Amino acid sequence: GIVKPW
Amino acid sequence: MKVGQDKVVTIRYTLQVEGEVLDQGELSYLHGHRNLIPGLEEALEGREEGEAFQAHVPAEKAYGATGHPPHATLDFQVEVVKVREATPEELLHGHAHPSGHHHHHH
Ligand SMILES: [Ca+2]
Ligand SMILES: [Ca+2]
Ligand SMILES: [Ca+2]
Ligand SMILES: [Ca+2]
Ligand SMILES: [Cl-]
Ligand code: NI
Repeated sequence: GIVKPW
Repeated sequence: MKVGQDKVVTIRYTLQVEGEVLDQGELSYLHGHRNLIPGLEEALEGREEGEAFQAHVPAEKAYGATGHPPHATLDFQVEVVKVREATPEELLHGHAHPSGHHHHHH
């Protein structure tokens, strides 16, 4: 999840 | 509806770094709450639902020197699939929720 981090 | 603060935005995307597809897919996010890569959100600002565009995000508007590669330019191909206003619950949680109702907290 690099675009929308956790 | 245009992408802007407190909109829940659904995007289809392909992410390339140095010409290699790293990740692609579809996701929804709450705009204006630092929930995306900063440079990407800036590129999405004001886009109309249905718009397709490319965005170059320099490492400084993303992962900088650490990366997650160092000093990489992120190459996004983006489709704005859906734009809607957030629910009160999404605004108070500060994130987008799945369409199905399910009251909860964190
Ligand atoms: Ca390609
Ligand atoms: Ca946030
Ligand atoms: Ca276009
Ligand atoms: Ca619509
Ligand atoms: Cl979100
Ligand atoms: Ni929640």
